[PDB]
Amino acid sequence: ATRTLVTASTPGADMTPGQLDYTSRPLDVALQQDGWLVVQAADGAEGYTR
Amino acid sequence: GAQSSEQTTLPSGLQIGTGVRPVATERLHSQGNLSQTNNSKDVAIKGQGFFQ
Amino acid sequence: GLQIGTGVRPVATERLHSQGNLSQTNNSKDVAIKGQGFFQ
Amino acid sequence: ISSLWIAKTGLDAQQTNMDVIANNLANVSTNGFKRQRAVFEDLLYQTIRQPGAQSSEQTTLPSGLQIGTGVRPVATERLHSQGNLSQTNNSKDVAIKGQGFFQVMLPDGTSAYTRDGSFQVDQNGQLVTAGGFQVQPAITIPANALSITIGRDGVVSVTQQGQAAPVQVGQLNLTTFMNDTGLESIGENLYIETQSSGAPNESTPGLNGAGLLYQGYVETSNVNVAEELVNMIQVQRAYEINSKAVSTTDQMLQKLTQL
Amino acid sequence: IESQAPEKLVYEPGNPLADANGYVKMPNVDVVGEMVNTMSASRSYQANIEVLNTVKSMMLKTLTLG
Repeated sequence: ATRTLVTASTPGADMTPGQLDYTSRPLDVALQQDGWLVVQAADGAEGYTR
Repeated sequence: GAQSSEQTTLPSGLQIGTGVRPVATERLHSQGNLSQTNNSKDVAIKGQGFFQ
Repeated sequence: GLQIGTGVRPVATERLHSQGNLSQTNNSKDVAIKGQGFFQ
Repeated sequence: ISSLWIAKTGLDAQQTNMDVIANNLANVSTNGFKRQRAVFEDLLYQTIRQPGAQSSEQTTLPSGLQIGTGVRPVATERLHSQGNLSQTNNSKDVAIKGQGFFQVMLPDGTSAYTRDGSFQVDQNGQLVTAGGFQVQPAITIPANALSITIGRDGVVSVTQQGQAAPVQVGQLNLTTFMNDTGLESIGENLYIETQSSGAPNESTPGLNGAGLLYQGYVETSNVNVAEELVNMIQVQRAYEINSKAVSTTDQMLQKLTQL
Repeated sequence: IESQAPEKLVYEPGNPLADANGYVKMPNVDVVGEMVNTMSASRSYQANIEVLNTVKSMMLKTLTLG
């Protein structure tokens, strides 16, 4: 068994929080290290975002 | 697939992005400063409102 | 572990409600309050 | 390639160091800030050939190959030094001389410790910090208070219209840790305890190695711009050197694959 | 057979394959060695093909002795 094909693959993601800037807008929010805002997706099932 | 956590591995899914699009352009309706022109027919609005 | 910063922002603005100096005006209707309190 | 996989770590380390320097410069005018310094550490080394001894009196070089692996940031230690004192003349400001932090109760029940002395009275009279977080001993202040004074050992007393004598309204103790460096820092200038530091101990100011309290002053940040600039310059130069290394290895790899 | 040379390992605690120290192991392949192996294998392949061709021609020519 010599031939060994290679296929690309992507793990889930990287959860390092990004840099945040202060725009002083009254209702702009930034989460904690592992925070997630819940929204209602188009299909109806809830989803998480930042 | 289904790893079942039998051994420490990583998922093998493959998803390809498509790009970025401009979704919106929003104006920050804050309160600006007041400049004094000493004119007799200039009006500055304090708060929220618009002339017609 | 280690922690990385992100910046600084204003949080509040406080007024110093101390006692101000008085200056004479000779006007019988000017009233300066001494101590605590506000006119309604 | 090992060259790329090492220079990537080098550039990441320089980027994190630059971020730390930028944060230190950014929060310079804030009250009660202790500067940070990030320390790096080299990874393990792999030996490909053992250093075979000769001992033949030939004065030969040791023939042993040992490739490096890279560098990682191991910790970012903060310097808990006593900063300068700036006067705000506000009667409800406390500056700590020595070591120790006030205890502040977070909304979720837990307690966080802070050194920033800037207190405002809430609607109910409890002494709270700017941001709504209140002090755990819960000092109360009555209405129609002529003047508020805070002692040198954390005794807070107020004077009424009469009685010709001040009446005490509470006590302001503070907590100390065995290793204040090992504290995890969250926003609103809050420090919380981890396993690195010991269990906090509470004491009145002036006892058990707890600093005194001065009224009307706040503690400025202990940031040294004269050294921050030098660190920035060195960071930039190291970043450029690593970029040159990446360019060189890319050029030689391209020459390899040309044929 | 797989080589017994030590394998390169990099510091990436994020990947689940990392061990207790965060060192994830990657293959150790000498790209120059592989390129030279490819070239030498191709040259030997061509040489053997040519040798076979010459021997076949000689056999076919000696098949009609006389």
